[PDB]
Amino acid sequence: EINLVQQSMPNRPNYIGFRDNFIGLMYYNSTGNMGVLAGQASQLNAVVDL
Amino acid sequence: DINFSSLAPRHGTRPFMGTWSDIGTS
Amino acid sequence: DINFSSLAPRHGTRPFMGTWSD
Amino acid sequence: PYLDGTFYLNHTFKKVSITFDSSVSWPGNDRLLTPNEFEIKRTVDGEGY
Amino acid sequence: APTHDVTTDRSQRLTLRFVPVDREDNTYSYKVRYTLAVGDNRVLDMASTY
Amino acid sequence: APTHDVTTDRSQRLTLRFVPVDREDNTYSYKVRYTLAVGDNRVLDMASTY
Amino acid sequence: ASISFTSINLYATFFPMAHNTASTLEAMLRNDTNDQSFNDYLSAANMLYP
Repeated sequence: EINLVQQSMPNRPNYIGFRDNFIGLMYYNSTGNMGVLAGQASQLNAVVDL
Repeated sequence: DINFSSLAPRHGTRPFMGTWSDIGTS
Repeated sequence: DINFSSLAPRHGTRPFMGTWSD
Repeated sequence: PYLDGTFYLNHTFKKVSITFDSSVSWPGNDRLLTPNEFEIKRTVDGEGY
Repeated sequence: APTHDVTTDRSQRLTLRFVPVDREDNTYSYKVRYTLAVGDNRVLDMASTY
Repeated sequence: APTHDVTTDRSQRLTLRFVPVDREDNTYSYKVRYTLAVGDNRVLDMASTY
Repeated sequence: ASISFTSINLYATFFPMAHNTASTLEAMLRNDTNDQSFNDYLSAANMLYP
């Protein structure tokens, strides 16, 4: 009879979705997760990320 | 500013008769 | 017997073996 | 251990990072798998390091 | 220590991982193919492969 | 419009899709390699890659 | 008892040899008077007879 009296409020709005320009969806400026652009024969990386 | 002088050759457009064409390396 | 910090070659590798430029 | 060389507490290190002038990383220029920091030990792995 | 022409590590890792390019997962065998690439100006010893 | 020496009449694609040559999924990273080839007499801009 | 594999990698450890030195050694070992040779420590024909 006392659980007739109850109150309710909606849950907090929470919006989820990928970041502004896909921020953090690729490793930049990282150790051991550096990108590569290189020759195919040379094999020496021409990208250095600090 | 924050860094942006990374701009084109400071050419002007090539001269023509009838507004447009292509001359390449000429 | 042998141990570390004593593994000395002295000599280099390549520019002694004659090369001359274009 | 200072004088007798009786070290026993070397397994507590988990990284060391060496920089010169705070803009050069000494084992840097690509050498190690993670180039800019030594890692004595890694807990939580995923690259099979 | 010798210097000149004994070591240069201009943006080249001492260890390269190579992930499979083909895989097979049969009951009694697992096959993995790799493309092992040795770049220009590098010599690889196959006694340090595992 | 310029009538010559601005477009090829040869069969050439304006779009190319490079499939991975190797990929491996880790536990929180995904590694994808490609072989990006630029043919003779084709110039590529890296602005237009994604 | 069971076993299953997830991910088999290949790790190859390259010496960071100087580039000129590296390609001096390439020239030498791309010659047929400098062709490498190996042998088994147990060089044998192995036969099981019942």
